[PDB]
Amino acid sequence: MKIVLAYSGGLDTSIILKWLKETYRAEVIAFTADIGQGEEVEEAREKALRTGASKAIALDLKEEFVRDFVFPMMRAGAVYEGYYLLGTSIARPLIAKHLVRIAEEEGAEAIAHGATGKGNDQVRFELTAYALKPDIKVIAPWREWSFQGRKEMIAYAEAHGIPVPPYSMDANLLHISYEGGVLEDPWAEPPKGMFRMTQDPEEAPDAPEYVEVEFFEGDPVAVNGERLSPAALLQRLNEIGGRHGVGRVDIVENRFVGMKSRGVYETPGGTILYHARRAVESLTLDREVLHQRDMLSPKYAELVYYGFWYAPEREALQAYFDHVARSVTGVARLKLYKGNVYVVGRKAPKSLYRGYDQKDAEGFIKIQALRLRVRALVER
Amino acid sequence: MKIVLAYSGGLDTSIILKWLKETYRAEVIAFTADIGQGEEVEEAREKALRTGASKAIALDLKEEFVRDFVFPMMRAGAVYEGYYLLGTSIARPLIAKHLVRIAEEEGAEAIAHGATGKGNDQVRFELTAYALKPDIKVIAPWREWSFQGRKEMIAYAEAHGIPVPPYSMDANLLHISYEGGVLEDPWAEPPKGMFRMTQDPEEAPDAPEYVEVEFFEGDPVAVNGERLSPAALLQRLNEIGGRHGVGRVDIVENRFVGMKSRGVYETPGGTILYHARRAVESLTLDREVLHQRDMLSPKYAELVYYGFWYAPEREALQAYFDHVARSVTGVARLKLYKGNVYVVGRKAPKSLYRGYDQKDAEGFIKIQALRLRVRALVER
Amino acid sequence: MKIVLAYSGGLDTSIILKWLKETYRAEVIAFTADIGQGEEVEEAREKALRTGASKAIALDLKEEFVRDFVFPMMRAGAVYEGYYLLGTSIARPLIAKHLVRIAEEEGAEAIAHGATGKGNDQVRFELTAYALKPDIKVIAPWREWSFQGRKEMIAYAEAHGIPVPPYSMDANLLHISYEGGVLEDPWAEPPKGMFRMTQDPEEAPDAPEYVEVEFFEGDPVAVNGERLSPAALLQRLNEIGGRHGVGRVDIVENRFVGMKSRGVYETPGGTILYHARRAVESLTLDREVLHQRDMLSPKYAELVYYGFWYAPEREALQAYFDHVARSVTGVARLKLYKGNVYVVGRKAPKSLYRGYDQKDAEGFIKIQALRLRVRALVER
Amino acid sequence: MKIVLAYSGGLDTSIILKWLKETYRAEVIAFTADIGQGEEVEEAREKALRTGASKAIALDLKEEFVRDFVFPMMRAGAVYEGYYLLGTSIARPLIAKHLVRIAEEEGAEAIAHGATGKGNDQVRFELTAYALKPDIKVIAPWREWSFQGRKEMIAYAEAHGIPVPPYSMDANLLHISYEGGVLEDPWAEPPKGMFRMTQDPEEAPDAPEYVEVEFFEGDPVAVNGERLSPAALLQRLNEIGGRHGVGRVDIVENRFVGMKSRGVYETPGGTILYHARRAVESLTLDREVLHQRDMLSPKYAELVYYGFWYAPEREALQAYFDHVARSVTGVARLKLYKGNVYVVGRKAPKSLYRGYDQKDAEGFIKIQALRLRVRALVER
Ligand SMILES: Nc1ncnc2c1ncn2[C@@H]1O[C@H](COP(=O)(O)OP(=O)(O)OP(=O)(O)O)[C@@H](O)[C@H]1O
Ligand SMILES: Nc1ncnc2c1ncn2[C@@H]1O[C@H](COP(=O)(O)OP(=O)(O)OP(=O)(O)O)[C@@H](O)[C@H]1O
Ligand SMILES: Nc1ncnc2c1ncn2[C@@H]1O[C@H](COP(=O)(O)OP(=O)(O)OP(=O)(O)O)[C@@H](O)[C@H]1O
Ligand SMILES: Nc1ncnc2c1ncn2[C@@H]1O[C@H](COP(=O)(O)OP(=O)(O)OP(=O)(O)O)[C@@H](O)[C@H]1O
Ligand SMILES: NC(=O)NCCC[C@H](N)C(=O)O
Ligand SMILES: NC(=O)NCCC[C@H](N)C(=O)O
Ligand SMILES: NC(=O)NCCC[C@H](N)C(=O)O
Ligand SMILES: NC(=O)NCCC[C@H](N)C(=O)O
Repeated sequence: MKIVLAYSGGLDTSIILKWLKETYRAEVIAFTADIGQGEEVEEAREKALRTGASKAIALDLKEEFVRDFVFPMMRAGAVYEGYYLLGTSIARPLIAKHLVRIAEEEGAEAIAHGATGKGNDQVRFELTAYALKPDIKVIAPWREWSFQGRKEMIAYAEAHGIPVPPYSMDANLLHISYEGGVLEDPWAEPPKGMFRMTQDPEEAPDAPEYVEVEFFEGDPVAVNGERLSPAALLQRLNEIGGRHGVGRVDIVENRFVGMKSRGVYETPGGTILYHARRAVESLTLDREVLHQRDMLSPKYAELVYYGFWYAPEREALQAYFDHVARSVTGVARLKLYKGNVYVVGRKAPKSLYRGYDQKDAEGFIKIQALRLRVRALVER
Repeated sequence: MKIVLAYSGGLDTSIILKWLKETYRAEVIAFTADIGQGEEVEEAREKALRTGASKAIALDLKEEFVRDFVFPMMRAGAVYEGYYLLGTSIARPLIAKHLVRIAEEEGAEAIAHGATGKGNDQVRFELTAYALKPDIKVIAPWREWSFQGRKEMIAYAEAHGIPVPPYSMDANLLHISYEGGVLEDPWAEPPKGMFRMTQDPEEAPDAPEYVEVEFFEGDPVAVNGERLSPAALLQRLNEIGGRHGVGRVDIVENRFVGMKSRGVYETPGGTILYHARRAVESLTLDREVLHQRDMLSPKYAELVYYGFWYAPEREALQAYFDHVARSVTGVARLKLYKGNVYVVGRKAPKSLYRGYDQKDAEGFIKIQALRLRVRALVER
Repeated sequence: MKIVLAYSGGLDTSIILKWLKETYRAEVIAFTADIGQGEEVEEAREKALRTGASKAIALDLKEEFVRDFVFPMMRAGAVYEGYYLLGTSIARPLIAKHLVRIAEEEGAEAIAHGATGKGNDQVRFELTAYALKPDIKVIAPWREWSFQGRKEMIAYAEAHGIPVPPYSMDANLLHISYEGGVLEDPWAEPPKGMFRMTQDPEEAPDAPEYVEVEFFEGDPVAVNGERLSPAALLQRLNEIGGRHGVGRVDIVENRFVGMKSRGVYETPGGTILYHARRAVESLTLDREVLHQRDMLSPKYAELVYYGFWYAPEREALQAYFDHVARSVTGVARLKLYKGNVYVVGRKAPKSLYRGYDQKDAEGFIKIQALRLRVRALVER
Repeated sequence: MKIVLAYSGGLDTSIILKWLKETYRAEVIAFTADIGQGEEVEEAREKALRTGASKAIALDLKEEFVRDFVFPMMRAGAVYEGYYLLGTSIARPLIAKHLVRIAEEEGAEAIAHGATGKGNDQVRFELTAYALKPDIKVIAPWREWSFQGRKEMIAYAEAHGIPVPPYSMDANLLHISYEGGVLEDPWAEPPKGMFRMTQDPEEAPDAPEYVEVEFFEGDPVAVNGERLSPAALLQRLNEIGGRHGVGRVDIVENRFVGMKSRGVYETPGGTILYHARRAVESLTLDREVLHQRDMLSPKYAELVYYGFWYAPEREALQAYFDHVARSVTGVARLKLYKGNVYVVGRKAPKSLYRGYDQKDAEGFIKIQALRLRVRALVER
């Protein structure tokens, strides 16, 4: 029996790698993906072999991540419950996509991951796994094992000889998520010095910085005049935005599994792109088209959040969003200053921003008022 | 004949007052409403009697404004095209309401306003008027007079003897709007020194300032532990937020009367209220209720923007929003720092934030995955 | 230990009654509700005692059913996937509501039902049970026992002295549902003679029959001038509509558990009410209100279909629908002929059916066209 | 000056042809389109010449009408206010599209139509005209001339040699609309013998007729195994459906010009297609996709009704609808009987109508119920 494990290289997925061998007595193919977490994946790969993997694979997926997941999602203007830019949500589908690919390649009947039974990630990994390969089997150790505590796990790690040691965090090219630990108290401000991707505003440059982003057909293609690949462009904007401490949000969100959760996120580049896109949309999108698109954005967002990426509903909405986004061509000029991003200008080759006279407006008004007057009259 | 004129005490409404007497040779009742424009409305009222007003009326409407218009709208989470908090939009209905009432009290056959024939305001004034009194006669001088240019208009004023004097402004308790003139070029950053209600971010306190807002069944009832009437509360928050440069928006919006327009808005208190409300909602609203409310907010927003306040569709949606808002009770703790508003804490007496067995998750996932698996299998 | 069992009197629930006694060594309190199934509930209540219940309860819940469940649902214009009037769906919450109440009165820690683990009803029963009493225990034998087929179940029943008597059925005052067996092949027309509540259209009266239905504030209060209570009103319309073969539907629907199912439904009275309601709405509801309402109806229908009746989302939407329905006052006149229902007339005290001239229309047109013209000019 | 007139051949457009020549001192190019009104278009073309047209064009647009307007609309499941299949609405854009093309080829600066200044058609003609050719000049005689009565118009007609001859009618391949006159009283049943496209159910065959409709990729491509072009197919279904009196609707609709009107429509073929489509969709569309699609259909319907065909909103939604519709491939089997259309069967090559055990179902319920249980416990 072979099991392809989504291995990140930490203590848990290492314990899980051992656990899978003892519990199933199968070969465990470890897979580590580079999506910008800031770790050297080749290390995790070698640690995977050391830990017992029969085969470890490491792939650089930054470009695929931004090009085929982050960008399509951004075109839709996806935002979960007012503030979440879905940094972790869009990454999972990519990983799962590879786990199943590798499994079909290695002749592995199952895949495994270390997401807990209480979170959203388990749903994301599995819904995409089953959607891509219905016959695939999934193993989620967190839902199957007996450990009754952190302590038991560390011990178990030593029993097997695995290197060992306030909040949990997930980091990739789009953002860094922080939650759990002291963050569980919604009334408690995140601890000083917690953020890693964005410099702290109180320490950000005293002078504003200006940045311009060019969009071609729904996707950002250049920064300050320099053409950049999708992954390179996201990186560039994280640097510029991070320096100014841009893209910080603190929210209590609704998980798909049923309960609320306190989350803190930093999305510098993505936050710049969010506003840059709308700034350009303000000149290139028709009024009614925009209004309809914005009322659908929330649904698309919850789809992505729940894990329905490789689902027909999301791909259907995607057809609408891409169609609208095809017109988003132009440039946004933004001003960054201590945690804040201010749009200060925008231009577009086909801006709709430049017919009728005074009388016309009066007729428009009369026709629009008709039903309200009949209403009042009837209420007589 | 009698004509009730929404008189703001400015050049144009003064010109309009003379134009009304000279043209219709009717009795002109001037009406100035104090909605927080920061003008000694009493001056306006005297200046009107001194401009030919057969009777001038001034009313302090700050409380009614915030209580009967701003709060119901905030309760719904109204945001036009992603950034506009509708500062000017919700104020017009209030004015037209009184215009019509006064007209009925003074036995006047018609009312008048000085909104131009190219804007949204004329629609807001007139839809309100027609909805409240279908038989009302409306006179919009900007659509009826021959004046071309202001050089001309200045002449006419100087003529009848009427005091005479970069962008246009509209101010009230909720915000200050800037548009036109130097603002018409979408690529041009607004001019240094334009903002009046907010302190320039760069000139804002070097130390962050925390503020708490208490909501009771949808509405803000206190700040930093001090109970404050609707108007006093918005005022208090404008002061606190203004000093930090909070609530600045720069957008190119879609007008109802035809095309696009570049607008700049500062809504310090409202911006704080927007984030505070959502912070309290994150603990008191059900997931599915929230996702539905947010998908309807945009529609409510354009209704307000277009001028459909006293309209059946808006009042119907209001029933949905008021129902949901009734549960929003708690306190939000926010951190203000150089133009930004950060939520750092929230609490609620009836918080839904805390029967959970992880294996249940797997069953949840399998059922959710079914339709996806069938789909893939059929794709064979 | 006591268990409140939803006992319908058939073979399965009788077998379930025995099963629960032995399996849980619990005292079983049977509950049978009269919701218009057309059976003598008292005979079910007696059989329960014969079968072993420590107590048997039987209540006439037809009035509460139509008044507190069917009527509120109809006000919403609820239709699942274009045709399903939700006859079985809105009935389930009412049964469960009583199980929990009785359980509360008898000091029972659990409730049980005979819905299978493959369909929608189990979800409905339990979601309402959990929502009304969060700590109640539920027992669904179909998900807990291991019978390997009817054969074995008959034997089990015979063993306990439980009398043992092409498709499945569910009937109540709203409709009769048929599915399973012969009906599983979606390409096969239902067998002749299957329908019970409605006359075969080919056998309906050669003369059409006119009927008038009066609505007061969103609810039907009279038929042909005779004031009738909710339950009696549905009954009357079932008679009149049934005699003409009205209300027959044949569809393949999407289940909440994840698959597709072929269902046939007859809803004579409800189908007449559906068209009668819209007929009265056509004179009493505002255009924009109606359009917003119809776009929310489907969401509401799926909530009902899924089982989220006692859920905050459904209650919220209800506030909107009720607000709108309050204007539906008037009379609908329909013509019934061989399977079809034809609206033939309508009237209302506050009808909005019968303030501008031709010139006004041109202005309306010019303004609505502006954005379209700009778009075309930019396309050049 | 050259004016391209939408010439129907009747009295008013003949009067208009003369009116235009003398009023604008221009030559008139008459355009008559055959869209299935059951008229001899060449007779209208020749009558135009006799009336003074400098050139008369007559085109058979039946295939284009159904292929490029009706089908796209049906693919979206478009239905206005519950019953209107938009028979007249989708035909208007097609007419105007040709008026603009002819004006362009003929060097005409303007186009003219005979729609009155108080209806919906004027908006449809002009919105598409301006959208396709922004600088085109539109002349609508009804909003411009001074005729003050029918009598004066007849005298004018006779003066110019134009031959002169209960409700009004509009007929094309999709339907026949009836409104005005005796039909203006919403409480009055339409007069006997009014219908023309459909036989009265009272006179329809005693034997029901089965009909099969094959859908390829969202569009109907065959009837009873016979491959038919769009127009030939709609025609065929009108014959079959008409013989059975199928597709009659009687509604009071909300006009775009702000008021209500009583309309009676017979859409035999379109009605069969409506149900046929949903029958095939019941096996080919995913649950979530269908639900989203049905919530957007009404919006698309109002767009078509108001006249926003060649508009960005409609084309953006169309991208969504066409995406979904692409999966609609299969055959629908319906039973026609005295006014009714019954779906009795459906099949599809990629039917999603054929993965979990009861245990899975329990986990699903538990998770789905969590938030509801938390809500209940909090309410205490
Ligand atoms: N870079 C990555 N490559 C492959 N799989 C990953 C990666 N990041 C996360 N995952 C998958 O997501 C699941 C993990 O979660 P989280 O990201 O919450 O784990 P950790 O607890 O942060 O890391 P570790 O489990 O290694 O200690 C993992 O068990 C793994 O299957
Ligand atoms: N406080 C107020 N009371 C009554 N009417 C007002 C008030 N503020 C604005 N209005 C109405 O709105 C129309 C004005 O717009 P705006 O406020 O944009 O006008 P202005 O052109 O800035 O001022 P003015 O017309 O006095 O020179 C006015 O002409 C007036 O009829
Ligand atoms: N009138 C009713 N009163 C109480 N519970 C009912 C009633 N009708 C249905 N139920 C509940 O719904 C579950 C049943 O489903 P259905 O109605 O599909 O069952 P059956 O299989 O038709 O009947 P039986 O279980 O008696 O053989 C039942 O087992 C019962 O728990
Ligand atoms: N088949 C057609 N070809 C060209 N234009 C048409 C056609 N049908 C309708 N129209 C246009 O739509 C406008 C008409 O409406 P309607 O069809 O309601 O007019 P009528 O009143 O029936 O005909 P007439 O104007 O000849 O008296 C017409 O005046 C004409 O300009
Ligand atoms: N620190 C974390 O483990 N966060 C992972 C992302 C969780 C986030 N609330 C999400 O659902 O996307
Ligand atoms: N500065 C102004 O005169 N603003 C008037 C209000 C315009 C604003 N864009 C609105 O439509 O509400
Ligand atoms: N005959 C039946 O067993 N039907 C029970 C109701 C099923 C129906 N399709 C529903 O889901 O409500
Ligand atoms: N008989 C007619 O003149 N009807 C033309 C169609 C009008 C219909 N109410 C519509 O607006 O589509």
